[PDB]
Amino acid sequence: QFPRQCATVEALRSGMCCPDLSPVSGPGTDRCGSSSGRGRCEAVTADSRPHSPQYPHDGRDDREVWPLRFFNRTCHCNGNFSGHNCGTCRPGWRGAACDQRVLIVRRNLLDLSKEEKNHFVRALDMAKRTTHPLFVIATRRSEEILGPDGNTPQFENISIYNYFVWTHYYSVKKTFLGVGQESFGEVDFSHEGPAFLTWHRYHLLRLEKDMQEMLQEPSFSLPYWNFATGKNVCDICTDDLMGSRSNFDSTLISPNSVFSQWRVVCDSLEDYDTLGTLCNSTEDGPIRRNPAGNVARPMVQRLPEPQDVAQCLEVGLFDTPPFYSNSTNSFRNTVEGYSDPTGKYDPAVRSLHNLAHLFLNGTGGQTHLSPNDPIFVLLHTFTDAVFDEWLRRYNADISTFPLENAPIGHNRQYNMVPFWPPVTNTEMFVTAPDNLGYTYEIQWPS
Ligand SMILES: N[C@@H](Cc1ccc(O)cc1)C(=O)O
Ligand SMILES: [Zn+2]
Ligand SMILES: [Zn+2]
Ligand SMILES: [Zn+2]
Repeated sequence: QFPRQCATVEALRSGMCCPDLSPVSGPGTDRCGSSSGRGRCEAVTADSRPHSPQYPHDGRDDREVWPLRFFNRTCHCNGNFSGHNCGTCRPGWRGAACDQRVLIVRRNLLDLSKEEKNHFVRALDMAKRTTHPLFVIATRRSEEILGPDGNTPQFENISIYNYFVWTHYYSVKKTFLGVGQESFGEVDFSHEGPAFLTWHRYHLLRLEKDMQEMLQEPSFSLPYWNFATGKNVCDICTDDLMGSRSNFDSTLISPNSVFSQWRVVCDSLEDYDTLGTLCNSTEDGPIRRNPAGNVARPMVQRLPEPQDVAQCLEVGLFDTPPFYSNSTNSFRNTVEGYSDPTGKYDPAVRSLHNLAHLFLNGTGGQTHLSPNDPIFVLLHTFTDAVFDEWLRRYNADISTFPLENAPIGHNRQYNMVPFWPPVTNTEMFVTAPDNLGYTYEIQWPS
């Protein structure tokens, strides 16, 4: 979503989100940091190629051809500068001139020290409470974007972690057709499609950078959760980590974990699809979690098994047609978890990433809401680690990633929704240690 600078009336009608960085001579003088060498305001590149027929309603949704329904001018930064301003560096780079290489290691959460574990938890909690310095979030769609009196832009501040929750939600939201109409649900800009891995890759990358600056610890790194242990229990659901089960309510978090204080955003789906609003920054109920607790669906009461991971890393093609949740022999669908680990589709199966989510039987198992459970972060860094080792192993072969006729949002050169500045699936489809400034301290079953 957009920087405060662009959540204006002036920017929203220029269609230009190109804020100043060091406005030496006054407003408009140093857009994208062109006083220094750092970048320029420029036309926006966005994918025009067609998408799967599954989504009929082109013309209705503001996530189509993202981000062109809100802005047609963006900053493009030079070299290894990056950021809405070109005010910072590309991932893996720091310094005033973005020429000092940095490499951070995402470790297994259970291998961290007592003080590392505790630093992580309170960082999360701090990110849940601290206002995001950059981004605000839209409470209404583009029609009512400038509010009732056409001169009050409908954006709210929001905490760092809730932004993480909100962007995921905005990408899964249903298409509003009109009051009295039934909203459209066969659309997911981040799941059931080849953008699933790269969307969630950047998602994590933006939370990590935000926490790096909130803590001002450039080396801060997001640990991972090896959820592929075949276990009957959540081995990170302890009070020093992500919170044990409440003894007063089997679906709540132990009051001795700070996460029992957290209150969720984006739970009022009935309001969003009825009135046409969007998730705002007003928190509601608490997190709901009950590992293994879904007695109604026994498939989901046990986590994936270590081989499940070893089998999916042998699926050689990244994705296969129709590039959807029912593709066979697609690595992206296998580790997403709509096929079994060998690649074989079945509408009943749930493996790997999906089954980790379902196992929680709670807030973490509902797509519009699962980031509210901070196990999400650990759940997707591990999903990303598997992605990263597939990229190492098959030499980042993006040939199977379709350029056309993926479900809308999942074409290879689609700008991933709603990240800003616009960033494509291709930009994330690279091995992370050499290109994105991070690596995984991890070993793989064989
Ligand atoms: N909804 C998925 C699982 C899932 C849940 C929440 C998510 O955020 C993502 C995936 C399923 O049908 O198995
Ligand atoms: Zn350019
Ligand atoms: Zn997701
Ligand atoms: Zn997920």
